[PDB]
Amino acid sequence: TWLTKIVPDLRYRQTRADFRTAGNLHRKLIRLSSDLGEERIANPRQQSGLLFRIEETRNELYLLVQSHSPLRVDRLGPGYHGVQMRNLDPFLARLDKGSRVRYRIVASPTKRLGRSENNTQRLGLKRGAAAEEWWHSRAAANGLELLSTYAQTLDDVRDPGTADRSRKIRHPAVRFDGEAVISDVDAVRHAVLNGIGRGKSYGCGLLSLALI
Amino acid sequence: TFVDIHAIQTLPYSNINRDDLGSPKTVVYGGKERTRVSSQSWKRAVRHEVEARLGDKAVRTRRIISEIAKRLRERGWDADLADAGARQVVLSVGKKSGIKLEKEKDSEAPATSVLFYLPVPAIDELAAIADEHRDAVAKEAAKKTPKGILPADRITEVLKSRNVSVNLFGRMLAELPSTEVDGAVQFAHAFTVHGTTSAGTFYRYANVNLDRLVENTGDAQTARTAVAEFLRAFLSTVPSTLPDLVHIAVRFDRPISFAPAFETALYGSDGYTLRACQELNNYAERLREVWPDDAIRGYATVENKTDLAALGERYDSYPALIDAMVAAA
Amino acid sequence: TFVDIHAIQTLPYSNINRDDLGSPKTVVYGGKERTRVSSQSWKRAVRHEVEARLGDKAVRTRRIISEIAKRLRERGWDADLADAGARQVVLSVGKKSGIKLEKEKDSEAPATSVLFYLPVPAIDELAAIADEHRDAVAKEAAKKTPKGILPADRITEVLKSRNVSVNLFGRMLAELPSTEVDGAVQFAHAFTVHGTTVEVDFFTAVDDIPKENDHGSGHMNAGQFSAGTFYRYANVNLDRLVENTGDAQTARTAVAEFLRAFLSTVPSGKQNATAAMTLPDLVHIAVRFDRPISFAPAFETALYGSDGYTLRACQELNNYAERLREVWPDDAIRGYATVENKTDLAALGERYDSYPALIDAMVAAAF
Repeated sequence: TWLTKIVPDLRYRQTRADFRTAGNLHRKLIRLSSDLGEERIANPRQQSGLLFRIEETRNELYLLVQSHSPLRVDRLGPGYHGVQMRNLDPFLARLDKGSRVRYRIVASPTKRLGRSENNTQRLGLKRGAAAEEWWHSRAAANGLELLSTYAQTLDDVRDPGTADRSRKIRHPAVRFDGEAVISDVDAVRHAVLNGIGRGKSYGCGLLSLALI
Repeated sequence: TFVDIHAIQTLPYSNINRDDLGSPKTVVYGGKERTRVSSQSWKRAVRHEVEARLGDKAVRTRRIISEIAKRLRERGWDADLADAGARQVVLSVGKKSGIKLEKEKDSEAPATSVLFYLPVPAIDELAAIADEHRDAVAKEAAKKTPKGILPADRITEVLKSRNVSVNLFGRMLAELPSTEVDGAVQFAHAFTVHGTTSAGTFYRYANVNLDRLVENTGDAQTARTAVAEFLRAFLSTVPSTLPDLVHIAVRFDRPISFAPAFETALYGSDGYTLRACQELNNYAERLREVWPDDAIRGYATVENKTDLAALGERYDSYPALIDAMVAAA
Repeated sequence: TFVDIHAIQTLPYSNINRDDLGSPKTVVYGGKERTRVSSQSWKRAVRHEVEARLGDKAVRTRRIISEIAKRLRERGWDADLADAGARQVVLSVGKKSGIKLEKEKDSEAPATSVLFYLPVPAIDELAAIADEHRDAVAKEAAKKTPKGILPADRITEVLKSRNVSVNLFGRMLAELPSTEVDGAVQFAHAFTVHGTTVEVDFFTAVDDIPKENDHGSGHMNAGQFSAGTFYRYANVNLDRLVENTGDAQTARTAVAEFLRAFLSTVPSGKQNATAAMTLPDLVHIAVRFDRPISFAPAFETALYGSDGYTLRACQELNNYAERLREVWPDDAIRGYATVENKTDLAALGERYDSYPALIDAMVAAAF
């Protein structure tokens, strides 16, 4: 995998595209990668596949893509290929186990339930914590972290009209931030490259580390 | 007349008090970020411990109307008689219109927009003063817009009822400047001694102005017990392990903090407890030889390796150190 | 004859004196924001400390009528006779119309529209002159619109009574230009030596009576805090101080206690919730015979960090004092104490051992 910083702007002066919706946003994220491979197995985490992090949404969007395919500049983008681009190996200095490395993990804590007049549904809420248990339970014995659970709202997603393109729903995303402790190198490595959680096309999953 | 307390305590990889977005609160000290625990949090844990042992229950709340109504319902009053009663107790106090209230709801009893801090016997006695005028309250409830009928003098004297937590931490009430008591214990924020951007070794400090504390409480034995339990609760409690270094000093001129000793962050890859200990020692020595004063100094340590000279005479344990220092005060 | 005092003091994460909205006062110096402690705040702490030791109690007030009436009620006068008496004492000095008073509607005595600054024995003496004319006061109270009956010369002589805080800090009174005394100590604002951004601090007040469906937070706000290494400076014009005090030994005691209070004290602004009691990490007293001089320009170029700020600021003040001393040569006295024995500060004079020793040798050496 490798890392790049990008900033997408609105096509015209009437916000016809792209920031108007989330489906076009991820559309602008897949368009940049023409060639795409996709290998699946019975319910593991997906590795196809891109990862991105939205920092701020007040200047059309500030975004950071970490992925495997090379990102290519398109219409109404930065004044260069980037903002910035470089390769990165989770092999550098091996990311020594037992050594501390900072991190920034997005998430979407959920628990699934049977709902009346359903057609079972998943629910973003799982008094005294439950999301700590949820993420450190999914967070198998690799780099353990801290759990910064929040208590607010909200994220929406609607369709621009294209077929086979998700419609309108909401989803909460918790922004955990801290200093990962590495207890397993290949497990945290493969877990970062895959992406942590479902809906990798909506921002969740991306993990970035740092040094002491 | 100032009981100063310093303590180095290593808090593990956790999140003591998160920020408004989940992250831990951080300072920018000496150029570097430093996770910190707000003073209001430790003050809350400490008081809850003090009141825990000394079961005074200095309840800090807004919904005083609901509890006054509860005491009146326990003592025979009807739901409407209790509710209207409590509202008479609150509306007959100050500034021409009683204590202001929040945007009332259609069914729930309102809550004062200002916030109160009282012990449980204070609420009980307030409900008692409300019960002595049953007929008056019922007569006022007959109207559409009632007014004050309660003897504001005695209820106002009940709101002035102090407590151990009220004495140490102080109270404020804008609509009742007669009950405002000033705190006697200066509690400082706890920042790490090394830049972290969660575990680490926090440094903590607090001052106890004996003079004002004896002034609020009045007696001197109650004051001595209150400060002793304060110190023990300050070391013992931890928000929702013991400090690796404890230094109590009694100063007769002015309180002093050792925070500047930890301005230049400490680099690691090694341990931080010994470095912080010997560096606090060094700063206490040079500061001691630059601001000469006749003070009392004592300290405890959970490691007998180093000898801290400037910190006084090394007592054996925390309760012994605290006992000898509160005694010497 | 100018006792200059410089001091580098590092205050931790606190908020000494907030602005009109919670934020700490900030300067824009050398292009970067720098939190500051207003001069009046330190002057207030200093005076309260000086007068604390030297128990003169130079009370600044508006309600002098209230205390004159209180002294008269203590000395036997009735409530109405005491109140009318005090109003005569205040109404018998103001030229052409008496001392202006803010529109008074209350059962309490009126508060003068100008702030007085007097010691307690002065108020006592005013009550004495008011007590010597009981009958006259009653005679004025008998009318509907009374006037002045007191001998404005001696009461005017009581209002001119100076004091240690009055001598050092000075007084102003527009309605009585004869009592205006000029200050002798130039106090400067204390700005950081390094650019500091204000960190907003979120905080809540939890309720002790919970209700299901809610965690029960009783209040929320966010107070702006900031930490840093402040630079502080003050000058003492000996000449004018000896003029105000009159004697030279009393003057000597007042300036010595001033310097000690300037180093010792720290304000009381939101310190209860954050103890910021500290001592200056560097203290430099110099006695100059030509003009006072500040070391503020040394700190114009803000200091970048990630390191400490005490050592760099100390040695940089040294460098600036050295070059400045060799560019403006003068026969002055210099001494300094320091809470760090690493560097050797040459240009600051002879390194004394401790703050009170430095203060003693400099106040003595100043004359």
